[PDB]
Amino acid sequence: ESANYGYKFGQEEETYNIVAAHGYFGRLIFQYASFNNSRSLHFFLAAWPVVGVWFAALGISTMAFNLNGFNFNHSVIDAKGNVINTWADIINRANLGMEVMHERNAHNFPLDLA
Amino acid sequence: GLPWYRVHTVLINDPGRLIAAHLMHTALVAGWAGSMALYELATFDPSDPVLNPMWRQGMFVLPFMARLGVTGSWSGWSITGETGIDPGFWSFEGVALAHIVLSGLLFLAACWHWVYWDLELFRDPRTGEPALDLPKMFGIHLFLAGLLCFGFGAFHLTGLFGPGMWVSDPYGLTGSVQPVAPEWGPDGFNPYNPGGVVAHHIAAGIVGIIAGLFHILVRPPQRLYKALRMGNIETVLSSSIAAVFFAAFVVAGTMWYGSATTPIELFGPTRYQWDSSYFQQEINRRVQASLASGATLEEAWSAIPEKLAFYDYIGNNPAKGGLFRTGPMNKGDGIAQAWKGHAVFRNKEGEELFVRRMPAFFESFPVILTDKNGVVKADIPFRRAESKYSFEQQGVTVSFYGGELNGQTFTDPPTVKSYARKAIFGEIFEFDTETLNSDGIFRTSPRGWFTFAHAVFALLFFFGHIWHGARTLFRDVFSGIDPELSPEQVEWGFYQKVGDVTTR
Amino acid sequence: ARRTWLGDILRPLNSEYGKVAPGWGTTPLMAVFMGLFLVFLLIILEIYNSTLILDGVNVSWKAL
Amino acid sequence: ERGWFDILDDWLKRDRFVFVGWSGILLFPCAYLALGGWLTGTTFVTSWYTHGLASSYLEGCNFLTVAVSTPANSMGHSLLLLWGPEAQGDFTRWCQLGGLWTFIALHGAFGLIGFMLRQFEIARLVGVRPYNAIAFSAPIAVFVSVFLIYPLGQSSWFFAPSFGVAAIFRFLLFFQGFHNWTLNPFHMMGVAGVLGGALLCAIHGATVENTLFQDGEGASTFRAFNPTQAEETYSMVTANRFWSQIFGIAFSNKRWLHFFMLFVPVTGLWMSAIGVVGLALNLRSYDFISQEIRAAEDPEFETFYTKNLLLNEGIRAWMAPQDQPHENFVFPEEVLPRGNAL
Amino acid sequence: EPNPNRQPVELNRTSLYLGLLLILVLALLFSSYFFN
Amino acid sequence: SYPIFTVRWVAVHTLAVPTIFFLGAIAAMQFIQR
Amino acid sequence: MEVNQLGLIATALFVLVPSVFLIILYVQTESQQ
Amino acid sequence: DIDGIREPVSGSLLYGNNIITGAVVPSSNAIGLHFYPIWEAASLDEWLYNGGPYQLI
Amino acid sequence: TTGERPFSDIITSVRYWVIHSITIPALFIAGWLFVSTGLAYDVFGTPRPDSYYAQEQRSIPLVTDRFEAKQQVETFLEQLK
Amino acid sequence: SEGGRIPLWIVATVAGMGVIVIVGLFFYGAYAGLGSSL
Amino acid sequence: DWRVLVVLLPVLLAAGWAVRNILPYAVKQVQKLL
Amino acid sequence: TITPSLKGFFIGLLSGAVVLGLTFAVLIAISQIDKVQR
Amino acid sequence: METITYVFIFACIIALFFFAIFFREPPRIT
Ligand code: CLA
Ligand code: CLA
Ligand code: CLA
Ligand code: CLA
Ligand SMILES: C=Cc1c(C)c2cc3nc(c4c5[nH]c(cc6nc(cc1[nH]2)C(C)=C6CC)c(C)c5C(=O)[C@@H]4C(=O)OC)[C@@H](CCC(=O)OC/C=C(\C)CCC[C@H](C)CCC[C@H](C)CCCC(C)C)[C@@H]3C
Ligand SMILES: CCCCCCCCCCCCCCCC(=O)OC[C@H](COP(=O)(O)OC[C@@H](O)CO)OC(=O)CCCCCCCCCCCCCCC
Ligand SMILES: CC1=C(/C=C/C(C)=C/C=C/C(C)=C/C=C/C=C(C)/C=C/C=C(C)/C=C/C2=C(C)CCCC2(C)C)C(C)(C)CCC1
Ligand SMILES: CC1=C(/C=C/C(C)=C/C=C/C(C)=C/C=C/C=C(C)/C=C/C=C(C)/C=C/C2=C(C)CCCC2(C)C)C(C)(C)CCC1
Ligand SMILES: CCCCCCCS[C@@H]1O[C@H](CO)[C@@H](O)[C@H](O)[C@H]1O
Ligand code: OEX
Ligand SMILES: [Ca+2]
Ligand SMILES: [Cl-]
Ligand SMILES: [Cl-]
Ligand SMILES: [Fe+2]
Ligand SMILES: [Mg+2]
Repeated sequence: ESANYGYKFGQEEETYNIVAAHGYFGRLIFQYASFNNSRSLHFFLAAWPVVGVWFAALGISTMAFNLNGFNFNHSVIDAKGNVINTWADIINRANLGMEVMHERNAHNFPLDLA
Repeated sequence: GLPWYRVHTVLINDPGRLIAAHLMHTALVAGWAGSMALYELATFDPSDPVLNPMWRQGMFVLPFMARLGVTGSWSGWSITGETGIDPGFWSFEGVALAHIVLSGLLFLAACWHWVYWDLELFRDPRTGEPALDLPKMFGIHLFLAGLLCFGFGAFHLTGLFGPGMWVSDPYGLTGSVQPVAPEWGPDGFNPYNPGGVVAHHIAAGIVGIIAGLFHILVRPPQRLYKALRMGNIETVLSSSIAAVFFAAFVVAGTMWYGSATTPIELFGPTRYQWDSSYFQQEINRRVQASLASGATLEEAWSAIPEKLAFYDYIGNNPAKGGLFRTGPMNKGDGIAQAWKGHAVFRNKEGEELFVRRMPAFFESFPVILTDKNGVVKADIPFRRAESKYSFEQQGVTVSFYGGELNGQTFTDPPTVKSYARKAIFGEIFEFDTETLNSDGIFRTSPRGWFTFAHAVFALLFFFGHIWHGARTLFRDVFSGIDPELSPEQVEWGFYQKVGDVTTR
Repeated sequence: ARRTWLGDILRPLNSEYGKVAPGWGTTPLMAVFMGLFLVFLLIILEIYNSTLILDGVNVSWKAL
Repeated sequence: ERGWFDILDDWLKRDRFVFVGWSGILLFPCAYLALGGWLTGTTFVTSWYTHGLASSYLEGCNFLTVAVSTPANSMGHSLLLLWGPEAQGDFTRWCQLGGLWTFIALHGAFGLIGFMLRQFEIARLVGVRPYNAIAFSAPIAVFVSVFLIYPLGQSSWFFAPSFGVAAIFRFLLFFQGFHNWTLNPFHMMGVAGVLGGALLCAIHGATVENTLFQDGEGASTFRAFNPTQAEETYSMVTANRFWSQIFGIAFSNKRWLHFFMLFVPVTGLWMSAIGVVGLALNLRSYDFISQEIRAAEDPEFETFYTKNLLLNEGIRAWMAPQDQPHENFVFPEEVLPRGNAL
Repeated sequence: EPNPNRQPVELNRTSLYLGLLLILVLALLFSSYFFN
Repeated sequence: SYPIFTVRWVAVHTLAVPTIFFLGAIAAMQFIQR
Repeated sequence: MEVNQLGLIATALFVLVPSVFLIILYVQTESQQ
Repeated sequence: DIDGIREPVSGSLLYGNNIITGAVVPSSNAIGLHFYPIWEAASLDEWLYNGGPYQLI
Repeated sequence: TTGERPFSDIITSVRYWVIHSITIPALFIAGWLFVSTGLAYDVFGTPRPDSYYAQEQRSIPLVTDRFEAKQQVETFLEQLK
Repeated sequence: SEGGRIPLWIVATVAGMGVIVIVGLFFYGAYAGLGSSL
Repeated sequence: DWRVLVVLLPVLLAAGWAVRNILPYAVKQVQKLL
Repeated sequence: TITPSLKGFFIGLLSGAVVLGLTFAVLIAISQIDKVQR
Repeated sequence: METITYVFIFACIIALFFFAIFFREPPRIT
C-alpha cells in the first residue's frame, strides 16, 4: 500500500519522528546545524524564499530608476595602461550585442536613455 | 490496492511469470527491430551511395546490419553500389523476416510460461518456497555470455566462419565488409584499430568462460552475501542497471568521437572532422600532389572524388541539427545531386581570398574573406554607408575548378555573393529541394540521434540504479521507520558507535 | 508444483539457494582482480584521451 | 570475527562531532581539495594564457569577477593530470594551462559521490529511509550534465562553465545567444520545478506558522514546542479549510504534502539536465520552422520569437571574438549587426 | 491454477485529477514543438 | 577532563589555518600599485 | 502556417493514451468494494 | 504597435502564433504612461492597434 | 553532546588566547609576506602588472597547441625582454 | 587556563570588529591600486 | 630561495610557541589513552 | 618503449598507492589504539 | 488545426479545474 494511507486527515498525533530526522540530519553536517524545533524550522522555510523574492522585486523596482548593476568594465589595467579583460568585460560584450539589436528601428539618436 | 507505479511488483516472487514478462519484453524488442528494418527498406533509396548514402536518409538500423556483414537486398542491390548480387537468405529482408518470426515464437513461449507458472523447478527442494539461486544463475549466464563472446570474435569477425565486419580507409571512401585479424599488441587498445575489436572478443570471452566456471563452482562468502543481499533479486536489478548505464555512456561516447565500430560511411562524419578540417586537409594535399606533378588547376580539382568533397561540407556535420527538426538530412538542405566544384575567390588585384568557414556553434555567420595571412580583404557588409570591403569595391570574382561548374568564372557581385554564402559551409553542392519539399534548415545525422538518445537514457538509468539500490539496502524500512525507535539511538553520546546498541 | 522432464533435468542447478562460504571466503582475491581492472580501465581511458601516449599507437582515423 | 576490518569499522562510525564513516574516506579529501583549489585559484591564478583574462585577487579582480577558468580550447578534453604530457609535472605551467579546472571538476565530482554515499551511510546507521540521498540525485545530475557531459559534447573543456560568479553569468548569456536556451521546454520544466519548489517552501512554512496551536503563554511562539511531543504543533484541519476556501483545493494528507515537496524541485532539476545533454550536441530548440517560413516570405510578419532571434544574433557577433580567442575572429565594423543609431 | 501473487490496483480520484493535469499541461507545452 | 587533539580539532584547523594565511595575502594585495 | 501535419495526431495521442490509462484505473477503483 | 513606430507585432494565435510565441502585446510607446481605456479610442479598431487590451488586463 | 570540550569553554579560556594571540598574527603575516616578497607571482605563474604584454605588442599570448603548450608559454615569457 | 575566564560578549565584540576592519580594507582596495580602473 | 624561509619563519615560529604551552597537557592526553 | 607519458602514468599510479597506503595505515593504527568499549 | 488544438487543450484544463474543485474527494476527519 501507499505509505500516504498511514496518515489520516485530522489525526492528533504527528505522522513522522522529528527526533529521528534531526538525529540523521545532525550527523550529516553536525548536531548544531540541524533544527529540532518544528516551529523555527518552518519559520525558516517561510522566511528564506520570501525575503529573497522581496529583494528580487526591489531589484526590478530600483533598476526602474536606473540604479544599475555593478560596472567593472575596464576595471583592471596593466602598468602601461592596457585594458586587461575580466569576465565582467566578456559580459559587457554580450550586453552590447543585445543593446545594439533591440528595437532595431526605434532609435534615431546615439544614446538609449529610456 | 497496489498504487499504479507498483503493479509490476507482483512478479518478484513468481519466477515463472517473471520469465513470461521477460519473454514478452524480448518479443516486443525483436518485433521492433523487424518492423523498423521493413519501414527502412520501403523508404531507402539505394541508387546513389555517393551523394545519397543511408545516413543522409534517416536510416537507423540499416547501418547496424551493414556493420556486421549484411549488405544486400533480395531485389538485387547492395549498399556499396553493386548490382546483380545474390546475398543469399541473409539479405536485409531475410534479417527482418527472421526477427519477426523470432518475435512470434517468443510471444507463444510467453503465454506458456504465464499459464504454467507453478513449475517445481522454481521451488526450493528443502523448503518448497519459490527461490532462485542467483549466485549460480550468474555463473551459468556468465559462462554462456563467455561462449557467445568468444565465438563472435573467433568465427564471425575473423571471417573464419562468418562475414567479418565493416572496415574502411581513413577518409571513408572505400568501405566494405572484410575479415579482420586480431591485433595482439598495444595497438589493439587503439579505438580506431579494428583488429583490437576482434582480440577483445576472443580474450574477454575466454575470461568470461573462466569466470563463469568460477561463479558456478564457488559459493559467495558469507560477508558479501549479507552485505549485498544476494538472496534478494532486487540486488541484481540494481547492479544490472548500473552495468547497463555504464555501457550506454561508452557507446554514446564512441559514437560521438568515432571509432572502428562507428564508421562514417554507415553513420556519417563526426563533428570533430569539421572542427579540425580533417577532410579539407586531405583534399588540399591531393590537389597539391597533382599540381606538383604538372597537372593544371582544373585537372587537380577534377580529380577530387565527389564523395571526399561531400564530407567537407557542414551540412553533414552532426552538430548542426535541432531537437525538433525531424526526419532525414535530405529533408533539410535537400537531396545532394552533384558537386558544383571548388570555388576560388579573387579580388581585383588578383589575390586569392578565402571565405571564413562557419563554426558549428553558429546558427548564422557573417561572410568574411581573408588573404592567406588572415588579413580581411572582403566581406558582405551589414551597414553599407561606411563599407570598405564590399565585393563591389574590391572586385571579387569566383572561379570554379572541378565539378559541374569546372572552368567557369562569375563576375557579377550578386552571383559572386551567392556562392560566397555557400562557401561558409565548405564545398558547394547542387541539391534537389523539391522531391521532399526540403525547407533548407540543417538536421543531424544518425550519429547525432544515436548519441543523444543513449546519453539521455544512461543518465535516467543512473536514477534507476540509485532507486533500486536504495530499495535493496533499506528493504526493512520501505514502509516507514520502526514505531518503537528509542530516542537513545538517534541522540548523541548514548552509544560510542552510531547505530550499535552494544556500545552504550 | 508441476514436474516436467526438463524441470527434472535442471533441478540440481536451482537447489543451493542460500548456500555460502564461511566468513570472508575469496573476498581478498576478488579485491586484487578489481584493482587490476581499475588499472586496466585507467589505461584504455588515458590512451583514448591522449594522456597516455604509446609508441606505434596512433589514436586517430589515420589508423584506418 | 573481530579482525582489523571490524575494528576500523568501529572507529569510523564513532559518534563524534563530525561523523566520518567509510564514505568519509572519499568525501573529505575530495571535498577539501575541490574547495581549496577554488580558493587557491581565485586568489592567485591567472587566466591570461587560456582566455586572455585576469581572474584572481592577486591581479585586482574582486569576489564577483575572480574565477578558476577552463583550460584553453587547444587542450581538447585532456584530463590535464599534473604528471600528464602537457604539464609534465611542472606545477606552475599546470596552473597557467588550466590544470586547476579539471582538478576542481574531478575532485568535485568524486566529492559529490562521497556526499551521497554519506547520506546512505548515516541513514542506514540511524534507521531512516534514504529519501534525502535520493533527492540529492538531482544536484548530481545537474553538475554532471553541465560540467562534464556538455563540454564533452563540444570541442573542449574551454566551453564548460568557469568556476566564478561573473564567469557563470557569461555562461547564461552564451546559452541564450547560441542555444536559445530559454526556448527549450526541458529548461522550462526546470524553471517550473525551481520556482514551484520555492513557492512550496514559502507556502508550507507560512501555513504551519499561521495555524499553530496555542501551546504556551508567551508571545514568542517558538518556545511552545517539544521535539518529543506526540501531538501535531499546528492544525491541519484549519489549514485545509483556509486553503480550500482561498484557492479551491488544499492538501489533506500530510505525507503526500511532504513527498510532493521532495518531488517538485527534484524532478525539475532532472528535466533541465536532459536539455543540457541535448545542448552538448547542439541539439537545440532554436527555431520554429513554420515561423521562419512565414517570416522569410512576409516582411510584415513579426512576433516576439523573431524579435528574440535578432537579440541572439547580436550576442553572437558582439561577444564571439573576445569570448573565443583561439578562433581569431576578425569582424570589421561594417559586418556587425546593429539597429539604427545604436 | 489460481496464482496467489495477484493484487488489486487502485487509482484514487485525486490521483486522476493530478494525472490528467500533468498530461494536459505537458501536451499544452509540447504541442507547439510538435507542430514546429 | 577533556581531550585537546580530536578529529574535530583536525577538521577545524585544516580550514582555519589556511584561511588566516589567505586573509593576510589578500590584505597585502590592497596596497599593490600598477 | 506551414506546420508539421503529423503534429496533430502526435498531440492527440499524447493526450488520449495516457488519459485513457488513468480513466480505466480510476473507474475500476470506484466499481470495487 | 508596441514601440509606437507603426511596426505592429503579432501576438494572437489566429494571427500566426503558437503557445510559446503568443502574447498580449504591451500598449504603444506613443501612449507612454497615458491612461487608455476603451472610451478614449475613436473605435475598437484603434484601441486594438494601439494595445488597449494590455492596459485593461 | 559527543565528548569534545565545548567551543564556548575553549574560546573563553586564557590558555586558548595565550596560544592563538601568537599563531593567528603569525599566519596573517606569513600570508602578507607571500605576496609582498613577490613569491606568489612565481609559484603560480601569474603576471605582474608589467608582464601581461611586451612594450609594443597587443596580442594575447594564447596557448594554441596541446603538447607544446609548456614550450609556448616559456617562449612567450622570453619574449618579454 | 580556567576554561571560562574571558566573557564571551567581549570575545564576540573583538572578533566582530576585526571582521569589520578586514572587510573595510577590501572595499578600500576597490578604489585604489589594482582593479580600481585608474 | 630566501623568500621561502621569510614566509615560513612566521608559520614555524607559531607552531613552536603552541608546543611550549601545550606539551605538559599533550603528554598527559596521549599517556591517558595508552 | 617507455615513453615519457608511460613514465608519467607509472608515477601517477605509485603516487596514488602511496597516498591510499598511508591513509589506511594511519587509520588502522588509530583504530587499534582507540577502541570502542563493549 | 493548430489553433483548434491549442484552444481545445486549454479548454480541457479549465474543465478540469471545475471538477477538481467542486467534485473533489471530500476531506473527512477521523
Ligand atoms: C587482450 C586483448 C584485448 C584487447 C586488444 C581489447 C580491446 C578493447 N577492449 Mg577489452 N577486455 C579484455 C581484453 C582485450 N580488450 C579482457 C580480458 C576483459 C575482461 C573481460 C576486457 C574488458 C573490457 C571492458 C569493460 C571494456 C573493454 C574495451 C576494449 C576496447 C577499448 C578501446 C575503446 O574504445 O575504449 C572505450 C572505453 C573506455 C576508454 C572505457 C571508459 C570507461 C569510462 C570512462 C568509465 C566512466 C563511467 C562513468 C559512469 C561514465 C559517466 C561519466 C560521464 C557522465 C562524465 C578495445 C576494443 C572497452 C570498450 O568496449 O569500448 C567500446 C571497454 O569498456 N574491454
Ligand atoms: C534509440 C532510439 C532511436 C533513435 C536514436 C532513432 C533515430 C531516428 N529515427 Mg527512429 N524510431 C525509434 C527509435 C529511434 N530512432 C522507435 C522506438 C520507433 C517506433 C516509434 C522509431 C520509428 C521511426 C519512424 C517512423 C521514423 C524514424 C526516423 C528516425 C530518424 C529521424 C529522428 C527524428 O527526427 O526524431 C525527432 C525527435 C524528437 C522530436 C525528440 C522527441 C522528444 C520527446 C517527445 C520528449 C518527451 C519528453 C517527455 C514528455 C518528458 C516527460 C517529463 C515528465 C516525466 C515530468 C533518426 C535517424 C525517421 C526517418 O527519417 O526514417 C527514415 C522516421 O520517419 N524513427
Ligand atoms: C531493467 C530495467 C528496470 C526494471 C525491470 C524495473 C522494475 C521495476 N521498477 Mg524500476 N526503474 C528503472 C528501471 C527498471 N525498473 C529506471 C531506469 C528508473 C528511473 C526512471 C526506475 C525508477 C523506478 C521508480 C521511481 C520505481 C520503480 C519501480 C519498479 C518496480 C515496479 C514497476 C512498475 O510497476 O511500473 C508501472 C509503470 C506503469 C504502469 C507505466 C509507466 C509508463 C512509463 C513511465 C512511460 C512508458 C515508457 C515506454 C512504455 C517504454 C520505453 C522503454 C525505454 C527503456 C526506452 C519494478 C520492480 C517502483 C517500485 O520500486 O515499486 C515498489 C517505483 O516506485 N522504478
Ligand atoms: C583520497 C581520495 C582521493 C581521490 C578519489 C582522488 C582522485 C583524483 N585525484 Mg587527488 N589527491 C588526493 C586525494 C584523492 N584524489 C590527496 C590526499 C592529495 C594530496 C597528495 C591529492 C593530490 C592530487 C594532485 C596533485 C592531482 C590529483 C589528481 C586526481 C585525479 C586523477 C588521479 C589519478 O589518476 O590517480 C591514479 C592512481 C590510482 C587510481 C591509485 C590506485 C592504486 C591501485 C588500485 C593499486 C595498484 C598500485 C600499485 C600498488 C602500484 C604500482 C606502481 C607501478 C605500476 C609503478 C583523480 C580525480 C590529479 C588531477 O586532479 O588532474 C586534473 C592531480 O594532478 N590529486
Ligand atoms: C547553486 C545552487 C545550489 C548550491 C550552492 C547548493 C549547495 C548544497 N546543496 C547541498 C545539499 C542539497 N541540495 C539539495 C537539493 C537542491 N540543491 C539545489 C541547488 C544548490 N545546492 C537545488 C536547486 C535543489 C532542489 C533539487 C538536497 C536534497 C541537498 C542535501 O541533502 C545537501 C545538504 O546537506 O543540504 C543542507 C549541500 C551539499 C554539501 C556538500 O556536498 O559538501 C561536500 C562538498 C563538496 C562535495 C564539494 C563539491 C565541489 C563543487 C561540486 C565544485 C566546486 C565549487 C567551488 C568550490 C565553488 C564555486 C563557486 C563559484 C561558481 C561562484 C550544499 C550546501
Ligand atoms: C525584525 C526585522 C525583520 C525584517 C525581515 C522580516 C523577517 C520576517 C518576515 C518573513 C515573513 C514570512 C511569512 C510569515 C511567517 C510567520 O508567520 O512568522 C511567524 C514568526 C513567529 O511568530 P511569533 O508570533 O512567535 O512572533 C512574532 C511576534 O508575535 C513577536 O512575538 O515571526 C517571527 O519569528 C518574526 C521574527 C522577527 C525578527 C527577525 C530579525 C531580522 C533578521 C534578518 C536577517 C537577514 C537580513 C537580510 C540579509 C540578506
Ligand atoms: C504470432 C506468430 C507470428 C507472428 C508474429 C508477428 C506478426 C509479430 C509482429 C511483431 C511486431 C510488429 C512488433 C512490433 C513492436 C513495436 C514496438 C514494441 C514499438 C515500441 C515503440 C516505442 C517504445 C517508442 C517509444 C517512443 C515514442 C513513441 C516517441 C519517441 C520517444 C520514444 C522512442 C520513447 C508468426 C507467424 C511469425 C509465427 C508464430 C506465431
Ligand atoms: C589546490 C591544490 C592543493 C590544495 C590546496 C588547498 C587545500 C588549499 C586550501 C586553501 C584554503 C582552505 C583557503 C581558504 C581561504 C579563505 C578565505 C580567503 C576566506 C575569506 C572569508 C571572508 C572574506 C569572509 C567574508 C564574509 C562572508 C563570506 C559572510 C559573512 C561576512 C564576511 C564579510 C565575514 C594541493 C596542495 C593539495 C595540490 C596542488 C593544488
Ligand atoms: C540562385 C542564385 C545564383 C547563384 C547560385 C547560388 C548558390 S548554389 C544553389 O544554392 C541553393 C541553396 O543551397 C541550392 O538549393 C541549389 O542546389 C544550388 O544550385
Ligand atoms: O522601448 Mn522597450 O527598450 Ca527601455 O531603452 Mn529605450 O526604450 Mn526601448 O530602447 Mn532600449
Ligand atoms: Ca607604475
Ligand atoms: Cl526587442
Ligand atoms: Cl531615439
Ligand atoms: Fe513540514
Ligand atoms: Mg586594489
